Amino acid sequence: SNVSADLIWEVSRNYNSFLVKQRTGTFSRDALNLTNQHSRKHAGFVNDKALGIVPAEKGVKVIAKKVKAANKPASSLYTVTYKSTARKAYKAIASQAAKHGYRADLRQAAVARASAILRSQRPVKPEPPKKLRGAAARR
Amino acid sequence: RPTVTVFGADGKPTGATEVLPKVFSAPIRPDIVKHVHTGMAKNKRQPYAV
Amino acid sequence: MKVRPTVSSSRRKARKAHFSAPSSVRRVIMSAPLSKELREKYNVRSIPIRKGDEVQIVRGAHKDKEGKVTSVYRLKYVIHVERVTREKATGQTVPIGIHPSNVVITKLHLDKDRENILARIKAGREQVAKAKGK
Amino acid sequence: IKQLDAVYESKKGFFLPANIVSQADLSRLINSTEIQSVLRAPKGEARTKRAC
Amino acid sequence: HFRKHWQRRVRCHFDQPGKKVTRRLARRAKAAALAPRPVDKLRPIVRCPTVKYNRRTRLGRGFTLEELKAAGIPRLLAPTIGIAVDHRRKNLSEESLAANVQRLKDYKARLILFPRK
Amino acid sequence: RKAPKSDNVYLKLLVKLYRFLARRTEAPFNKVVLRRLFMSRINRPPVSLSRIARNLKNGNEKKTVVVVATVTDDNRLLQVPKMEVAALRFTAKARARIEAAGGRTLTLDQLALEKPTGANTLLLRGPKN
RNA sequence: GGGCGAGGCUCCUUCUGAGUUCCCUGGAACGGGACGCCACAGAGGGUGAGAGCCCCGUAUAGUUGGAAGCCAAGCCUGUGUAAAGCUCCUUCGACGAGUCGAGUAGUUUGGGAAUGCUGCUCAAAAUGGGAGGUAAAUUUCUUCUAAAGCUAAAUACCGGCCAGAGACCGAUAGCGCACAAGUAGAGUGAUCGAAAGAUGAAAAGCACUUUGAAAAGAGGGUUAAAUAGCACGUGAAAUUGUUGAAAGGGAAGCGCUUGUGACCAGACUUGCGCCCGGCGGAUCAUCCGGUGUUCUCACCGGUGCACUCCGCCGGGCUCAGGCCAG
RNA sequence: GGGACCGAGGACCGCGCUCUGCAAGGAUGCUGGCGUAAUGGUCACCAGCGACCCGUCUUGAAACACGGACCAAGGAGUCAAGGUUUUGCGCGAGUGUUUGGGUGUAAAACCCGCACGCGUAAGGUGAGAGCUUCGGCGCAUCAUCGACC
RNA sequence: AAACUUUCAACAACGGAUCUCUUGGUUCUGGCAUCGAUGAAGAACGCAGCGAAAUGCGAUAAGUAAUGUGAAUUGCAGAAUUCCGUGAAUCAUCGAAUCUUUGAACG
Repeated sequence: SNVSADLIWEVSRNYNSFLVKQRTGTFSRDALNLTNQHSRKHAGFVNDKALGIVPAEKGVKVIAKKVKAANKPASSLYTVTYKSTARKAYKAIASQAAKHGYRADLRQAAVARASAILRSQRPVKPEPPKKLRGAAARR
Repeated sequence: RPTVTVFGADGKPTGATEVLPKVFSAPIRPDIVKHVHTGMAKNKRQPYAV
Repeated sequence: MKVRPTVSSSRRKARKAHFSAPSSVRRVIMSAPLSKELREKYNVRSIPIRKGDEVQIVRGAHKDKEGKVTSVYRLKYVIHVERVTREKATGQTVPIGIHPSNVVITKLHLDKDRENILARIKAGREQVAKAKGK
Repeated sequence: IKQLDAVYESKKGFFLPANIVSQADLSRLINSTEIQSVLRAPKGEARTKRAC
Repeated sequence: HFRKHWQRRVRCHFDQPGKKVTRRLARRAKAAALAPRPVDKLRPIVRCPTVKYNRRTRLGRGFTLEELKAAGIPRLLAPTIGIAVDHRRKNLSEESLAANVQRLKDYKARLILFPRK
Repeated sequence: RKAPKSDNVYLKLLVKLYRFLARRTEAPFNKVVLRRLFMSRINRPPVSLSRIARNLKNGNEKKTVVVVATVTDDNRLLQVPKMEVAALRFTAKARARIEAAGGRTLTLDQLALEKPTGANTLLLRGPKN
């Protein structure tokens, strides 16, 4: 045919609605981007097979692209919410990415994203009190 | 020839069957689109002069 | 979106017309809404304000306060409501300029002309409601 | 849809263009059996150790 | 080639769509006035003059007197029923005579006349 | 040249494919094809059906003529023979006449599929002058 | 052939949708959040800050009255041996003069067959005159009627009555003029010709007291703000005053590198993993059904019954953690 | 034997050796003080060393000469027509809709009739890129002998 | 040491840059055709309760008549309007008038 992931990357490597560009790096807001980095490896909306992990109320919601439904966005994403154990989410996410050959190159990134989201959901420590120095301290 | 489904007023499929009209298979050329769009967006302007 | 070529979307011309409008156009501009009771009594939404009207101030620093209109000062697009005043340095009270879009009419000064205005507005509204309904 | 097909047939002096490539999936094009079968053995790895 | 003052004699066509709209509105003004009637007059078929263009025909100014007579359309009535008349042109050939009388017969066959008042 | 002057995404895809082929094959065919893809339009003159027909008039029938150019139709030919032509772009009349003669239109990615080393391929260039 | 003529078209006018519902900030919601509504109307503007629904308007169909032009269904009449078109023919058929043209001078044109025009001199014709075609054998042929006149449309437009717009300019810009600008002013005169916008939502433009001759100052007061006082939005630099710190034997300023004094941005505040006990809970493994899926991986619900999971606490240990060094 | 400066890289791969390991393809181990203005940085001044006032113009170069009281704002290779080189794009012996006409949600976008502009209506010898069934085929183009107008 | 010259900072001055705004300009497009002896364009002098300019008007003079709208003007002062009315208004429209001296200017 005329269209492919390669064609889409050709069209969209220089500009996206998801593309945010600053001096220290180029990022992507795409939900199917496991590292929020602009690259063909991580361009989820570009690649035919892609993964995306988003926070849930308690756990992680993992979306994956269905290759037989690219023409149907409302039914194009296999969504599973993993709200059990941290170790069990990692097991399931790493299987969804590496057992049957759907993005084993993104296995590590997916597991890391799940871990980061769970750590974010973990309760947060109070701040240490601020200590003044020198002129401000004596003031 | 591929097929597209027709949707009713309620959002559910009606069962109708339609074939892609052979134009959705045309090449996608962002450079040509850029050139044509640049010209065709200048084609609306009103003159100004001191 | 505008369709008729006679009307213009020019900010410059619109502001010029608003700020150089004569007194009758200023009256039409300083039209004010009616209360709900008057709304279901007359089938009229808004009417130009006049000197004998009783209004309720519902916007501005004066929260929800009522009073009779004292003067419609068409020159600077303000009306004066009775007992809504501020004291100067000397202690003399001066009325506060309030806007008809900020006031709402509670009791309406009635005469033949305003009865005719209400009848015309009601007739148009009911004709269009009947046309839309059937 | 009907009239889209009709109007693109009715355009005069214009036909639907033919692309310069037939398969746009370079992954299939390269990792196809023909290319890999006629292909030469790799001369190195992506990240190569530095000797001296 | 700017030895003269083209700057004071230069013209731009920024009103091309405006004049197109104006001309279209003029054609509708004619058809509002001459509502059941065509907005033009029937013009004859004439062969182009020179050797370069004599292989083609175009529309001429008006029909000749004797070709109107052969078609059976009276002279004083033709401009009234919407046929252009050219008293300067001579047929000089049975070919042109026959082509134009056939055209007038087709006009006759496709015309509708209303009975005066 | 490292990057093509063209903005065509499909020519860029062909450049990537034939770059991989030139790097991973011993084929001077692939190397020359990549070079001719990098060169510009004025250096890729059209090749005519007449030129191809007289380049197959000898014992080179039943072959794949590869031209990295646009193939043009020649009205001076009353008859077109059967022929396996691959090129960047064809004219409508060139496609029609080749397909009526009984040949098949081929693209460069297809030629990479069937003939990734340039076997039984007649590589042709158009008139520069 | 005439005269009335309902009615119609054009243009002005009358009238026609929906939140000021609840909470927060605010001097003031037109801002944020919640819940609704209208939409052939989410153009624009005003209103104490970004308003489709507060107001004017905006979209479409109608509707109220008026103005002048044109068309006009019909209805009254018509008249006179009145006018008109065509046809045929043993009858006729008048067409522009000091104008053409010739010579000459000037001017003009791509145009000495003078391209046109004007002036001077001479000054026409009637199967005539003008312009072309042409070696074709003689000036054959072709095509038109000048010296009298009228005429809408397609065409131009820095001016007139308006109207709508812009990838224009934004107060040293844009017209010279956003202002009592062709003004003040200059020149005998013809003419030349500037500079100059912004308090505040609302003047609410500071009552009263006191010092001062007064101008003003200080209290006090208005305001969200006087760090907005009609020398008024914001308020740079050049230049200046006061205070703070410092340097300075006939230049200062600048580069590299310390030192003193003053003043500061970081980094760290512990993270991870094992051994114990106390717990407290909910998603230990396996199996059963449904669903989803990459067809072998998951998800629920049951099962699990707490030497298995998951979080906390009271302890112990490992590793990794900032700066300067031996 | 004594001293100085440096520690680039970041799983394994290799060359080796004195091979239970190693000084062999780049620094580790142990320990102390402090954990804050302590290191570090910015300003001002002192100190040692260094150091012509910028631009223009002329000349082989200098010197002369010219401009420079300071600050804010403004300020100088633009637009059009006609040629021409290269690059990108579409169609390609053809190409160019926008004179004009037909639609239009109306200066947009979409469509098009007849013209018109520009262009178009045979080899041998030897090389030669690239193919080969390894017997040879032979693009473009070149040198010579050619063939025709 | 102070003073003076110079450097840096804080605040206060001078000046009006920057930002923001704009009843203005500039350019294009569209409908229409209308000055004057029935006295034009222009110039002058008058007219408001309190006005110099701008604006309006002409001894009927910041204006009269008529039509429409429908309750004002506004800086102050004084009158209104009965509001169940031939009727406020620096209102709008506009078909009737008034219209000083000149200026083509005409005893």
